[PDB]
Amino acid sequence: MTEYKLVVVGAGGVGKSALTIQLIQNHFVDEYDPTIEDSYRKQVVIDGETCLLDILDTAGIEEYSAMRDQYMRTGEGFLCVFAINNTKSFEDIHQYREQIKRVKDSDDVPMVLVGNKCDLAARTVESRQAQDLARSYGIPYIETSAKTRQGVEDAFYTLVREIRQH
Ligand SMILES: Nc1nc2c(ncn2[C@@H]2O[C@H](COP(=O)(O)OP(=O)(O)NP(=O)(O)O)[C@@H](O)[C@H]2O)c(=O)[nH]1
Ligand SMILES: [Ca+2]
Ligand SMILES: [Mg+2]
Ligand SMILES: [Mg+2]
Repeated sequence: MTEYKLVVVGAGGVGKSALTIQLIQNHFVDEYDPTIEDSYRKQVVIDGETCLLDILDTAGIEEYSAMRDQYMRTGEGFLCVFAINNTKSFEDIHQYREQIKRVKDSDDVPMVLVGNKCDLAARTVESRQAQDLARSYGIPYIETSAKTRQGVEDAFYTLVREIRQH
């Protein structure tokens, strides 16, 4: 059926893998095992449409980001993730957007800004600050928690809906 290729990017430790695993496997990964390049595939119904989700979980740690560019190149939509208790990861978003622009050779790529770990209280990135960044990119801002599942389905499904507007 219809297939959507999603790519999750962002700094190391922000929760990219936890978000994907929570979405696909319905459980929270408590430990931190750095990712190289992993992919998941699941058939789901989104807004009445039976579709196949191909999700690429990329490395956030530089030393592990070998041919990251090559893997991202096939992506149709990207989830740019930062953690609300990690200001540096938020500032790093700019760099990921530029990378996506390169790999896709386009300035109009489907994207969604995600503020993960919203279950934690050590917030240093206020919602408003992220809303402003997203607005400048012309994309949605959504907060999530791979731990409680809050906003997880909404983030991925919203990305699909952004791809459909492309
Ligand atoms: N409290 C809380 N912890 C989270 C959340 N998402 C991820 N974590 C925790 O953050 C740590 C790193 O998460 P992980 O998903 O591995 O991060 P990553 O972005 O995939 N790292 P890497 O880029 O190296 O592959 C883990 O200990 C994980 O449990 C969340 O929403 N809430
Ligand atoms: Ca381990
Ligand atoms: Mg990971
Ligand atoms: Mg501040």
